[PDB]
Amino acid sequence: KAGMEGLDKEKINKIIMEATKGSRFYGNELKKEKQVNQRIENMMQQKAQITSQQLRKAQLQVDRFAMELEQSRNLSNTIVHIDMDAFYAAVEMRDNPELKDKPIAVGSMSMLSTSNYHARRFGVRAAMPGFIAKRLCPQLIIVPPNFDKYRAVSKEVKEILADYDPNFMAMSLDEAYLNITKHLEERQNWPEDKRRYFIKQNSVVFGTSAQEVVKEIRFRIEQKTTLTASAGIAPNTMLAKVCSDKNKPNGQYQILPNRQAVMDFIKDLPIRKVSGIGKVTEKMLKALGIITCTELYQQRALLSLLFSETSWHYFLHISLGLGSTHLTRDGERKSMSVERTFSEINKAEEQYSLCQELCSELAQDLQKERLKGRTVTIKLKNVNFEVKTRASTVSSVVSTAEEIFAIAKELLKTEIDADFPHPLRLRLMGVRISSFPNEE
DNA sequence: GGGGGAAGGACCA
DNA sequence: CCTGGTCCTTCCCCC
Ligand SMILES: Nc1ncnc2c1ncn2[C@H]1C[C@H](O)[C@@H](COP(=O)(O)OP(=O)(O)OP(=O)(O)O)O1
Ligand SMILES: [Mg+2]
Repeated sequence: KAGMEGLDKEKINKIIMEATKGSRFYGNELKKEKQVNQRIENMMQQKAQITSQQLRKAQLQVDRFAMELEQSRNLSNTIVHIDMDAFYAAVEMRDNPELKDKPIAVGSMSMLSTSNYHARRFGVRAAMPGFIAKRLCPQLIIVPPNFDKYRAVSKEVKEILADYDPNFMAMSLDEAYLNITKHLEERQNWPEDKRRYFIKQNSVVFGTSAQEVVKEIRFRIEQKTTLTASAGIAPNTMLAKVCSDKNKPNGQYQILPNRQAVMDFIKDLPIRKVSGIGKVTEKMLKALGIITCTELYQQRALLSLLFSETSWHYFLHISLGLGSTHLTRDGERKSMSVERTFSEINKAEEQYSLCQELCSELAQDLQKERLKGRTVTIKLKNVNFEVKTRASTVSSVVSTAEEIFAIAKELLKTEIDADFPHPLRLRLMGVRISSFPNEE
């Protein structure tokens, strides 16, 4: 929940319910929850078994760990995270003035991808189904999305970000972390004319602090596109995205560099607000009485010893308010994917056709990167939202519609047999290549 | 006990 | 009446 707080959780939750109480959807959730509740046992059972001297041991390992992490804590880097405001919604607003002063969302009667801050006041939020959305906000306008138009604006803004961290990394069409560390240096000595801007004595000049560059950045981005950004300044990434959001929309927040500011901040930060901690992790941790970063730190004894090697590691890094100061080389596609939702299809002949066209879709997108891949998964969601998923891998490499349909076909084939003499009643079918070629 | 491969999930925009 | 990606953790089965 990030955008508009101060909401009538009462009326809004009743309404969200009515349109769910008996919905096929609700069912799968309602019993996906049983799985969450019973996983908690596994953990609480594995706690009861934990002994005193065990924890005593578990400690020193961890404490040590905390130590050098703390000795290696880096604060010379100034990391910024730019996050756009109601991004798709904000573009659409811009492009079609008729929508200026109206609650909108970008999406579909089945699901909203985002919504303007206006609509947000009614309770409409991203990941919400439109049909529910319009029960909270009768006058909500649902624009269909047009990604080629959003890519348009992402590119546009990046032409700015270039000028500051020409090696920034961008998380999405709407987010990028930057590192002004370098820029701020040169920027100490710019004259004011290197920093004066015209505002569409009507003209302004930005000073020389990090707080002042992110001011300037957000300015230029607003002046170019009419869209606003919130931005979060800190000395690593984790802290940055959390800051970006502490003054949305149109605003910015700085944790200055030193152990305290970070601690000052970290102390009562509800664990949920960190990237990568979600509905579930929260419910688990919260089940151990962990709610705030601090509570997380001081539970570290138990967590290292109850969770996976990589998880408690992560947990701990947050405990101390540690992230990453180096922005990484572009990356590499690990997969490509295409899936689609539809009214029930329980006639096999159709299921196969749908697949063919999905594979056809995929292969084309694939061609556009001139990439070839040697594994393949179908996804297939029952009309109860229960979801199976089947993989396969060739030895050579696959690349086009037909050839990669030859695998999809047989992957499905078995799953029809498997449930035969029943048809697969379906809502969602999907298909994705994986694998890759590198140098050699 | 590794590691490559399939089945599932968590969490992210 | 609920919409492309990554990166894990469990089994598996090869060695
Ligand atoms: N669940 C989703 N499905 C499809 N598209 C999404 C989804 N969530 C987010 N997006 C797209 C639309 C969002 O505008 C965009 C950026 O995400 P995010 O920054 O979380 O929201 P936002 O920029 O629209 O609002 P905010 O002002 O809170 O940032 O990514
Ligand atoms: Mg989070």
